[PDB]
Amino acid sequence: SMKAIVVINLVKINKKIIPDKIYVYRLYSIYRLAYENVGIVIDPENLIIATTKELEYEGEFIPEGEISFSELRNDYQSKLVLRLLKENGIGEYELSKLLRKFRKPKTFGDYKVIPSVEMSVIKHDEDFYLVIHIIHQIQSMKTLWELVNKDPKELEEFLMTHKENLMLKDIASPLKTVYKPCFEEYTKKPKLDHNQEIVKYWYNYHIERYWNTPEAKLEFYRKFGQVDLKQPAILAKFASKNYKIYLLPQLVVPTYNAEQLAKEILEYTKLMPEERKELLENILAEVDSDIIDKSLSEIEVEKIAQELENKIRVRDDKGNSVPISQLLWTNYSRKYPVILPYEVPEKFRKIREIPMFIILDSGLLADIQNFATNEFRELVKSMYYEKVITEDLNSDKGIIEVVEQVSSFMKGKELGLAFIAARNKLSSEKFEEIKRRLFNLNVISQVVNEDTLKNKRDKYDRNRLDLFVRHNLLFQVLSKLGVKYYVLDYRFNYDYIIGIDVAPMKRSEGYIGGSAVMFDSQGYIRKIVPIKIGEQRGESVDMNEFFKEMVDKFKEFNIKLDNKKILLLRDGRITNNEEEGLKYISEMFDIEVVTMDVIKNHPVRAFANMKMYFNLGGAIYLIPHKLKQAKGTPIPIKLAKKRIIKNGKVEKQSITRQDVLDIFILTRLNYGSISADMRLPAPVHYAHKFANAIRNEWKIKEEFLAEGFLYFV
Repeated sequence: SMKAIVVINLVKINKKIIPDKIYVYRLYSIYRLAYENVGIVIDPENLIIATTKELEYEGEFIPEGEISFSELRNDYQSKLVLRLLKENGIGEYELSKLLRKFRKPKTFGDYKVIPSVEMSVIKHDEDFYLVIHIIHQIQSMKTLWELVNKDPKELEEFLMTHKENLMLKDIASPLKTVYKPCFEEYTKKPKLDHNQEIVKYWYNYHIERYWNTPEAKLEFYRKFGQVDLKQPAILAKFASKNYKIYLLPQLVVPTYNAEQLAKEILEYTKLMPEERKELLENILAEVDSDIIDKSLSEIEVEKIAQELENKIRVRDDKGNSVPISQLLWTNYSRKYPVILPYEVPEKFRKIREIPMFIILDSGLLADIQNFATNEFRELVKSMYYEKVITEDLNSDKGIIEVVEQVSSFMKGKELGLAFIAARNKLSSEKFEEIKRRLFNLNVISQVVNEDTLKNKRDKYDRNRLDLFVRHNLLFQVLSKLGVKYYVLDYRFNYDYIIGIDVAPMKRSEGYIGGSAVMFDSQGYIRKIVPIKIGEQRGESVDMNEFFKEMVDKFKEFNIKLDNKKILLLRDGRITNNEEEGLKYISEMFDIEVVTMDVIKNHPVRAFANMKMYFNLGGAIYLIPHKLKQAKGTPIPIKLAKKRIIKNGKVEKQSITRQDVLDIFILTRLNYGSISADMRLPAPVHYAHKFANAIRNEWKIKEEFLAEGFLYFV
């Protein structure tokens, strides 16, 4: 509706920081060289660096003469300023220390939460601003070897389960270098080696090279103890940035980027808008430099109308239509609400019966178990516009028994449904395993955990789940079956909106390069597809082949893209290779391709909890929704470098209010997912979920995927 002024985590930089003279040069590393000479890297390819000091290099190089700050493209101007700020004592190291004077590290169990600041420079129009963003690292205070109780057959299990986010810090090194453990390509098997020679060698290596003194040696042995030959070596690589290094679990600790991922921890890392604001002001007061302003910048933003919140609606079997946003005599019954779909996969027309499974975690108290089955019984009834299984879902043996019992009742059946009540304690892995295995049996499942069961009860009937939750449970199940249970009072100015995800994996007669999810201009998901690709030549995915297969695959699925207008999106920035690949598919098929960078991982924060969007540095930041329950500061989606591709030609465009509206709508298609945390446009979000399921061994039922069944979500 109206505009508003909000404080953001940027502070104006004084122009007196701009360097008088810049020196261009053409040829440890080139990045470190540029850095040591108080400069940056211009052309990573042609090894072109720009320095503000007299280049000192005992190697070959040709000075490309001097240059002025005005000639550098914006990106490099900001990068050069970032480096200059560091020279005045304003860097992540210094300011992270200042932050910890106010927000101290805190330990939970064996883990320590470490606050620090991530810094960058943004050029708004003619000015430069320093972005100071508070983040957190989660570091084990126990070595990986100690964490797994020195058991080889527990260590490998650890690596596999935390594979996606686990990093390992070599605390036995003065550089505390961080690594990423290597894995058996296309698998979850970590690359380990029980060769005692490897272990002895690298263990001794640390001592010889870093603590070669009686005193340092003593401390080393006090801290890590003698070499444990029973531990295998971990093949890994640098986390920063092809080399591969060996690590000893006895000398490394697991580390995690909090923002990239328990309960008590999660809390501590979530900072309310006012807390971040204050902490930043504290750091600013402690910074004894005039090179940057002393207060945080404010910016005028555009609010988003409450009306744009009611464009998605559902209806009952009568004639009532209400938008997703939630006395009568019948309000006493446990009957679930009635939802009348706008579209139902034609598949259900033929289907005979649909077996119904109620899976109860034996760990749940009897009364919780009874509550759940009664909730599920009513959910299935409304589901229509029974086998009860009780086992120890927190044990591998219980899960195996469930699958066996269900497979036995599903033979000769086309589709089944499983409603699962489980304790909150189950690992993410066990939940995923349960769901994937049931699906191999053509059984779609819906999980309701103990937390929802105990804390979301209707105020007027404690033996009934909340009305809000009930609607969303019904929405979730319906979406898993490809049902168009809602209608969008909006039309996208595109033929199709497509989300893609690039993640190489190998499957039985497949070798898949990624996925793609398609929605029509009406806001309905229609097709979900894997993107088969041949073996890669160079260390890079051939996007021309990728997109060509995307188009051909959709055709196999009954949708021809050539001659149409589509919005194509991915998680993050559109790479040069992806643009080429898109120019390729544009000319070859006469596809008018509109695309842009959709960035969820950036450091910019607006200290207000409300829906809005604003232009900063040429990019648009959009907060799709405010935090209604959880603690924390909203994370904006960053939109930038929009472009149009016609007949193989690229024309850089400008982001419009309409574009922000589209992204906004696409972000509101969460399909019942309680606790709206989907920070990405639905097409992209689901593409990523599908790519994940394929990498996790989920069966690929093209029959279901062709009707938009989100069964893996």
